[PDB]
Amino acid sequence: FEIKKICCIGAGYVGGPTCSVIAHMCPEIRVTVVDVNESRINAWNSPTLPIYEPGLKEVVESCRGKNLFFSTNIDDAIKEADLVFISVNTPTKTYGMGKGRAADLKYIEACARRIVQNSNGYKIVTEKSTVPVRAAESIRRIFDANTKPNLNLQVLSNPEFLAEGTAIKDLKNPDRVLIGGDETPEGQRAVQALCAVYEHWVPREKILTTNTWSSELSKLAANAFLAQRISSINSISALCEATGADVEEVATAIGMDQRIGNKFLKASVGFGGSCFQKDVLNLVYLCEALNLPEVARYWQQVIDMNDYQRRRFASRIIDSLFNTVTDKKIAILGFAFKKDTGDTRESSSIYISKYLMDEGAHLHIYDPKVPREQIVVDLSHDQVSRLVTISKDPYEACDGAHAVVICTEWDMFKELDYERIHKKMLKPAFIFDGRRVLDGLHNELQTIGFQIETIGKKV
Amino acid sequence: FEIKKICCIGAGYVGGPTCSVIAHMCPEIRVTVVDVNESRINAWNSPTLPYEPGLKEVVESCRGKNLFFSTNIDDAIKEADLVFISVNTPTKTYGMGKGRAADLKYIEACARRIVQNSNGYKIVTEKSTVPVRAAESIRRIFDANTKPNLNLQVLSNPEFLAEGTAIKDLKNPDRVLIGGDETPEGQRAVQALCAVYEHWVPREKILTTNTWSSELSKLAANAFLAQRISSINSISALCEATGADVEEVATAIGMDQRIGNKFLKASVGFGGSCFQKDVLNLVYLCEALNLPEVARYWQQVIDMNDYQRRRFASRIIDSLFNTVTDKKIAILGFAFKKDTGDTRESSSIYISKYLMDEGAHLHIYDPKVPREQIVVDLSHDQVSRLVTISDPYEACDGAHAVVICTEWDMFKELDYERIHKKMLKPAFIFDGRRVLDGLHNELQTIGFQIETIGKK
Amino acid sequence: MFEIKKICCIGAGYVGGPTCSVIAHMCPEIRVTVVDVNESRINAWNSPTLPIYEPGLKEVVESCRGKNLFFSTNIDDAIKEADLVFISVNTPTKTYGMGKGRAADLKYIEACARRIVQNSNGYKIVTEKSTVPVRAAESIRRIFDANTKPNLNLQVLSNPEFLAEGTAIKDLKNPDRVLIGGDETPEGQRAVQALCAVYEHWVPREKILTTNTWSSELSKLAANAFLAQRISSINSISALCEATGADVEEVATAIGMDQRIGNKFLKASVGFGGSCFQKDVLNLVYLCEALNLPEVARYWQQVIDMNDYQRRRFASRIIDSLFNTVTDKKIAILGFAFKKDTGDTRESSSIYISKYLMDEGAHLHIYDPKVPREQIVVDLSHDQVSRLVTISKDPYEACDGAHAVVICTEWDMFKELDYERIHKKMLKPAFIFDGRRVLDGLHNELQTIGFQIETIGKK
Ligand SMILES: NC(=O)C1=CN([C@@H]2O[C@H](COP(=O)(O)OP(=O)(O)OC[C@H]3O[C@@H](n4cnc5c(N)ncnc54)[C@H](O)[C@@H]3O)[C@@H](O)[C@H]2O)C=CC1
Ligand SMILES: NC(=O)C1=CN([C@@H]2O[C@H](COP(=O)(O)OP(=O)(O)OC[C@H]3O[C@@H](n4cnc5c(N)ncnc54)[C@H](O)[C@@H]3O)[C@@H](O)[C@H]2O)C=CC1
Ligand SMILES: NC(=O)C1=CN([C@@H]2O[C@H](COP(=O)(O)OP(=O)(O)OC[C@H]3O[C@@H](n4cnc5c(N)ncnc54)[C@H](O)[C@@H]3O)[C@@H](O)[C@H]2O)C=CC1
Ligand SMILES: O=c1ccn([C@@H]2O[C@H](COP(=O)(O)OP(=O)(O)O[C@H]3O[C@H](CO)[C@@H](O)[C@H](O)[C@H]3O)[C@@H](O)[C@H]2O)c(=O)[nH]1
Ligand SMILES: O=c1ccn([C@@H]2O[C@H](COP(=O)(O)OP(=O)(O)O[C@H]3O[C@H](CO)[C@@H](O)[C@H](O)[C@H]3O)[C@@H](O)[C@H]2O)c(=O)[nH]1
Ligand SMILES: O=c1ccn([C@@H]2O[C@H](COP(=O)(O)OP(=O)(O)O[C@H]3O[C@H](CO)[C@@H](O)[C@H](O)[C@H]3O)[C@@H](O)[C@H]2O)c(=O)[nH]1
Repeated sequence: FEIKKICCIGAGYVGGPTCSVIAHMCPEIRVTVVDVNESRINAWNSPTLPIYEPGLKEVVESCRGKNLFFSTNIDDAIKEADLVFISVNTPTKTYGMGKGRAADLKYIEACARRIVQNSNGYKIVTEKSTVPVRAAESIRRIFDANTKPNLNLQVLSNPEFLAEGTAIKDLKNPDRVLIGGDETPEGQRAVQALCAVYEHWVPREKILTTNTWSSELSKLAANAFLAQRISSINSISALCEATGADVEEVATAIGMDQRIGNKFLKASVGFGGSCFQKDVLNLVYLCEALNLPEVARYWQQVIDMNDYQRRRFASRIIDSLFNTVTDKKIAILGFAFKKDTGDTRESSSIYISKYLMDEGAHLHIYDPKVPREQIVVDLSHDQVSRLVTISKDPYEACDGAHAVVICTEWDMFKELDYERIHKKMLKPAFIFDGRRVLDGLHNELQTIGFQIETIGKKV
Repeated sequence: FEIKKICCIGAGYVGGPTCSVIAHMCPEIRVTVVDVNESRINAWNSPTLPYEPGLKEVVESCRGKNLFFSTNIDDAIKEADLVFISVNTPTKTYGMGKGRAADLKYIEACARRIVQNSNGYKIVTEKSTVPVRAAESIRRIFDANTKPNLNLQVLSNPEFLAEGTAIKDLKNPDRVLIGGDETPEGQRAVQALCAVYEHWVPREKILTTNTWSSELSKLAANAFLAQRISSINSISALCEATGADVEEVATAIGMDQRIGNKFLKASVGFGGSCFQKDVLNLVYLCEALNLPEVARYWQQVIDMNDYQRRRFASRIIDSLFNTVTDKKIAILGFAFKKDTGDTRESSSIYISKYLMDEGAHLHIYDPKVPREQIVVDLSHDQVSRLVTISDPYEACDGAHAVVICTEWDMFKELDYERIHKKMLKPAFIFDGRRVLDGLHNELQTIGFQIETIGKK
Repeated sequence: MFEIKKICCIGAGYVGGPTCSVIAHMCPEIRVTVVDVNESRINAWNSPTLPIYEPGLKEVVESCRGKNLFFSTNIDDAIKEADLVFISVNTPTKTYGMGKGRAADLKYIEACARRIVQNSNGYKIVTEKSTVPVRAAESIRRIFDANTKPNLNLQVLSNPEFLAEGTAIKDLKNPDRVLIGGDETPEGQRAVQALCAVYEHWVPREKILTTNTWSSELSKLAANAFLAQRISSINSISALCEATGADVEEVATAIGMDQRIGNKFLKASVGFGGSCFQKDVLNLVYLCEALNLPEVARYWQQVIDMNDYQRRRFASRIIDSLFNTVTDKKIAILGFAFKKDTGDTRESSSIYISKYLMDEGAHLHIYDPKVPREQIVVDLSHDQVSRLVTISKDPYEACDGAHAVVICTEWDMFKELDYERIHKKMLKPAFIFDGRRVLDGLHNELQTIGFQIETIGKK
């Protein structure tokens, strides 16, 4: 048995790129990506994709209309498929039991029930969404309770490890592929059918197979470790400001230890993105349920450090602006949660902006990729109409500003003409570098007259 | 300025090896290692050194030519261009900061002795692990005791070697770290120390920083390393509650090249002279700098390590029917890591103290640890009523449980068939090191009950 | 159709002695051998002076001993000949190690199980009468299974005890119920039925309850927690009565006439004592933590905390009433046993009140009609005792030259003392602190005599 038609439920940052890459690497597999969101599906069927990922357009364009399809017809795409990926979102619950902590599984469950509603025959159902440990067992129980003659649904776990902004490079050359399934003959056979898909472009030695729960736990563990490295160096950065040390020199010296490695040691105003906080919290919430309070409070520190790193930076801005930013114009340079994406989910720029808005600052926000309307949405819930301007270029944001706040490490911000900017800022003029992108320009900036501050450098 | 005469105060683990390697690599540089203890200096000149692989060869290669070991501290200081400070910096066992803060009295003593014995220009390098900003204290002592023409430059040059691999780590280090003042005088001194290391270390691997970055990098490095162990150990507790295997999880985690695959081996808890001592110093320092969030962040590295030992001990007590009073328990393994006989902060000590408090009879075996050092570490007797020091088979004669606390290879190749028949039943085995992976089926078969970190 | 004809009891204490004595009295055709490692205790059992005081015990022992009742230090031989083996050893709270001050010490239980298996052949029934933590029985099962011998068949039963000290013989001869726990295996029921038939000589079958091992162990812990809680509840009301001018005895009557509440165990006191109530609530508390029920743990913890408050409160009232100082003041303590009709002092409130007053430097003269002097000394020792503690031969010697009379145990004789005689020889002003309400109805006479009388639950 061999997978020949693939259906993917969820046309988001995971569903689209992963399916686009599968189609591009397996010309003989038909890959259909489906979603309830019609405007998102329409945009996938357009010259202007709904997300910005470098090289995604070229991949999509190569296979769309041939063996890659984007549709709102969820039902037909399930009936046709040999393999169904579940790739819907799993946000933190904002309500009820576990509000602010537990994963929200309602989209997952709606998938599982639409799958068993539309399925006949043999299908492999593969949970790619990041879910709590034992969640695949939930899907298995829904299927077993709703069996039909000749219906044989197998459940696999297949966690996704791409990072946004490098999704295509990550999907074409993954560090590893992880697949969990039962230890039964049917489970192993289903695992092997999914292996065969990835083996069109990924070496077998890079494909890890385990059971379902080990698989789900590895995904959470991996994200928490990555988040921990950032929070660890961000904590070091606070120690650096207090002692005269420099966090970049410390990160360099530590990273040269091969047992530690040199990746993910770039101090910042705080990690953003849709999954780091929600996945650590999911891990914390699970610990509570399993009577592991010590494990819960150990990983909670990764989130508390990150919140402290953000609130620290907002206070510096206010405290350096003579402890009042009411009615002062402040340029926010960079709103995406990192560079090379238009995605703002949990971006540190949202939290810095809201802290400054609470003080009555007039924000002018520039980002080269994030859409105008998404910034308004993120800073909503008006305060926005009175205090927030979206700028079309960095110079208009800095025009008449008291302070320039770099929140996203876009390459272009290093190259700006800061003499032009200084000339038209109010005096004294501040730059708060939340990303360490202006290292090496500090002396030049100082001569120009800016008071420049950055994470992990004593003032 | 060219460093041609080197003196090093402290002929300990850090002191001699580093200086022996320097002399071996730098043939025309005079290297004199001096120390308070004469008995130790005589052992450094004797056939038996006070052991690291390859060290005996490097010592005898150049001792007497450009490498000397004298008890004559003051003359070594007097004509040396470079003075290494490599003295022990124990934790304070008293006073403010008790048990956490570093005790700088041996460094202070070195600073005052250096300034008394020095004229002209000398570079003074702190190799010891010190709290950040310690170099400021050394400079203060120097500036307060100035005399004409005296010019002492203070650098930081922390060491990173691991015990057991010192010569490999020193002939081929991942990096050499040198911090000094970001002043013209400071850069003179830094370049002179670099030029030393450049005789065998590529310039690419010689990182230079300001003094405080160099001090902090040493602490922060040990803390990241220990944070990794605590992180996987915390994961190992989850693997037990969820039916995952910490070995498979760790393989999956470690294949992310941004995480790396090193220091992900779950254990009963990290020992060694420095991981706990240096995270604790880091924490103490944060408290003093009014960074409580940072402090409680790094405290979790120790709290998790403490919890991993405590919960291992509870597992033993709870599996043995909730009481180990007057039960014989074998401790196989007392050193903090395999293939050495060093016990500092070893996990066995804590596991053994947890079981002595219950009144269990511990029979301890270790192939490399002296039996006088085990006694000392379980003391301050209650030791004599509960602790007899065994070969491993007699440590397991009539025991209820075998507890493996150090990953000795010899523990894999034992005759657990024989051991099981001469143990009380039910016979238990508690593997705190995952050294019995792959043999579990047999053990269950032998009738043994086996429990390990991160499984079941 | 299997008959128990020889019975061994391991542990000749306040449970083993009485229970087997009534067994021998009510079943003349069964031989009951009581054993213990304590040689002075067993010899006391073989004397005209028994090691404990229970009303009616001397009659029952002497009417059976050397007939079918026996006491011996020969532990091994009693086991080999025995069809039924009781384990009645002590399960004190651990004073060391993990769970110090909370968890039950099982060292003596295990030693019994291992001595039994080393001395057993053929068929025997092993019954756990000691109060053990839930699932303790299972542990005995697994020591028996791991040390099997060619024709062994040790069945394991739970059979908690509900006698109260002071009324043990009445309670053993007319128990409200008998509780037996055993396996649902075929021979599980056969072994339960065997032990039933022993009790059915004198207990009606309707009063014998049969369940499984772990429900029976839990029923015993829960029973003591409910009883202790009634005492703590009325004691807390006693504090409210003092503050509001109500009488706790009147309020207890009003409460207790509700038949859903019942009128037993509503006698307010200085505080509950005895070897089992505190150690068993704590055992329940320690079990909740391990089972991840911190809410249940802190609910039952209140029973203990309220008891400790009642005692502290009582001592503080003595000290406050004596002009806030009792250093060098002679104070009479009447009643040292933990309740009346026993010589037993285990966890007696008299110990705690005495230690509170010794901490103040008071000089105490203690009288108790049954507690032997040596025992009092041990209870107060760890001298401070040589300087501060006198053990009196009669109550008037205790009261001679005293500032205060503190009644801690409800012996009937304290109502009958000659308080006029006592008052003439006390230092003035003279106080009585009635921690048992035994002097109710004497308050007016006592006042006219000139005493300042204070009691629990009255303003
Ligand atoms: N964003 C990232 O970089 C990665 C995220 N993940 C995980 O992958 C999952 C998906 O994440 P994203 O793509 O970022 O989310 P997203 O919100 O961008 O996209 C999920 C899509 O699912 C659709 N959807 C939800 N319920 C549906 C239903 N019942 N039927 C059909 N469509 C439905 C939504 O309309 C949405 O377009 C999450 O579990 C996330 O934690 C894992 C790796 C990478
Ligand atoms: N043990 C390790 O793996 C490493 C330790 N370090 C740091 O290096 C330092 C040295 O540690 P070790 O070499 O293990 O200790 P050690 O105790 O073996 O060596 C210290 C030596 O200095 C001598 N000494 C102490 N005070 C003296 C004084 N006032 N005058 C003259 N000699 C004096 C001692 O007698 C001894 O010979 C510590 O701060 C440690 O944290 C850094 C890297 C690795
Ligand atoms: N005392 C009471 O009012 C009640 C107590 N219980 C429970 O009954 C049990 C016994 O209580 P008590 O009789 O008051 O205690 P106890 O301390 O007066 O009697 C236990 C006896 O067992 C002996 N013993 C200890 N280890 C032994 C061993 N290995 N072999 C033989 N004998 C050994 C002790 O020396 C002692 O004489 C406890 O679990 C208690 O909680 C249950 C109901 C009533
Ligand atoms: O050294 C660093 C690295 C990252 N960040 C920040 O950390 C966040 C996370 O970035 P990154 O991990 O690169 O992007 P994500 O898109 O969130 O990818 C993460 O989250 C995905 C969703 O689960 C995982 O699949 C990926 O492996 C994991 O890298 C961003 O705000 C970054 O700016 C830093 O501040 N310093
Ligand atoms: O995956 C792992 C790796 C190590 N350990 C334990 O962690 C401890 C540390 O081992 P190791 O790092 O080899 O010991 P040290 O000799 O103390 O070396 C550390 O301490 C030195 C003193 O500061 C530093 O120079 C080194 O870089 C640092 O590795 C030992 O008890 C190990 O058993 C684990 O439990 N799991
Ligand atoms: O209304 C009351 C009843 C009792 N007490 C005190 O509470 C303690 C316990 O007394 P009691 O329950 O009569 O005696 P125990 O010997 O502790 O008997 C209890 O503990 C035994 C051991 O578990 C159980 O078998 C019994 O059922 C249970 O009553 C004593 O200090 C009493 O003076 C009061 O203060 N007020």
